[PDB]
Amino acid sequence: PGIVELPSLEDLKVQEVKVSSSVLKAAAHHYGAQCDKPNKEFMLCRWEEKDPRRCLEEGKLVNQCALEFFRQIKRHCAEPFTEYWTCIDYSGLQLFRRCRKEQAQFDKCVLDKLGWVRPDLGELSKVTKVKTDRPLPENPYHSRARPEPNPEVEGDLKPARHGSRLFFWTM
Amino acid sequence: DAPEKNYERTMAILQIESEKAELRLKELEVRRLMRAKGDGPWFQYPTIDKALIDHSPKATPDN
Ligand SMILES: CCCCCCCCCCCCCCCCCC(=O)OC[C@H](COP(=O)([O-])OC[C@H](O)COP(=O)([O-])OC[C@H](COC(=O)CCCCCCCCCCCCCCCCC)OC(=O)CCCCCCCCCCCCCCCCC)OC(=O)CCCCCCCCCCCCCCCCC
Repeated sequence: PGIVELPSLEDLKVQEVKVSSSVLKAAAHHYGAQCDKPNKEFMLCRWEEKDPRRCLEEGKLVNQCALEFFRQIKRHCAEPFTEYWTCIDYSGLQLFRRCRKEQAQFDKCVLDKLGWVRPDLGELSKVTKVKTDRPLPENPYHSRARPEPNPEVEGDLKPARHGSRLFFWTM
Repeated sequence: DAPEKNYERTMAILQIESEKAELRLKELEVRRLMRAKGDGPWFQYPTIDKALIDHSPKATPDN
C-alpha cells in the first residue's frame, strides 16, 4: 500500500517543558485555569482529526502557552512555588492533602500578584465548547465507499402458484 | 364422460402441471444464482449488526 507520510525532524522541534511531574502537578489547577483555550483547541483537534500529524501546530501552541505559564510563575512567585512543589515531590503518591499550607501560600501569592483563581471542585472536569477555525473532518476514518445493500421486498403477498409444488401435493 | 369433458379437463391438467414444472425449473435456477452470488433475500447469513458499535469519544483519541 501507500508510503506513510511522517513529518520531518524540524517539524517536531519545539522548546520543551523540562520540569518534573511534581512541578506539573503543583501548578496543575492554575495550568487548567489559565491555559484552557489552546489546550482545548488541541484536544478537540486530537479527538477530531484522529491523527497526531494533523495536530502539530496545536501541540506547539500548547507548548508555547505552557512555557509562558511557567515563565509567568517564575518571575513573580518562584519561591512559594518551589516550597510547594518540593513538599508535593516528597510524597510517593504525591498527595495534595499533605501540603495544604504550602498550597495556601502559593495560591495566596498567585492571587495577590497574578490574579489567578484556583478552580473549584468540579470545574476542570467540565465539558467545554471550543471555537475553532479549521474545517470539520469529513472522513477521519478514511472510510471508502460502502457496499450497496441487498434489495428489500415489496409488493402484496400473493398466494403460492398451485400450492407447494412438491411432486404431487396440489396444495 | 364426454370426449369434450375429458379432452378439455386433460388440457387443464396439462396446463397446471406444465406451469408447476417451469416454476420448479425457475426455483432451481433462482436457488443456484442466490447461493452463487448471494444478492437475493435467501442465503443471507448474518453479519455483525453495526447498531452495536459505540461511537462515543473514548479515552484515547487514536481510534
Ligand atoms: C362452503 C363450506 C362447506 C364446503 C364443503 C366442501 C366439502 C364437502 C365434503 C366434506 C368432506 C371433505 C373431505 C375432504 C375433501 C376431499 C379430499 C379428497 O378426496 O382429496 C382427493 C385426493 C387427491 O385426489 P384429486 O382427485 O386430485 O383431488 C380431488 C379434489 O380436488 C380434492 O381437493 P384438493 O385438490 O383441494 O385436495 C388437496 C390435496 C389433494 O391431494 C394431493 O394433492 C395428493 C396427495 C394426498 C396425500 C397422498 C399421500 C400418499 C402417501 C401416504 C398414504 C397414506 C395411506 C393411505 C390411506 C390408508 C388408510 C387410512 O389434499 C391433500 O393433499 C390432503 C392429504 C390427504 C387427505 C385427504 C382428505 C381426507 C379427509 C377425510 C379423512 C379420513 C381418512 C382418509 C384416509 C387417510 C389418508 C388420506 O385423493 C387422495 O389423495 C387419495 C387418498 C384418499 C383421500 C381421502 C378421501 C376423503 C374422504 C374419505 C371418506 C372415507 C373415510 C373412510 C374411513 C377412514 C379411512 C379408513
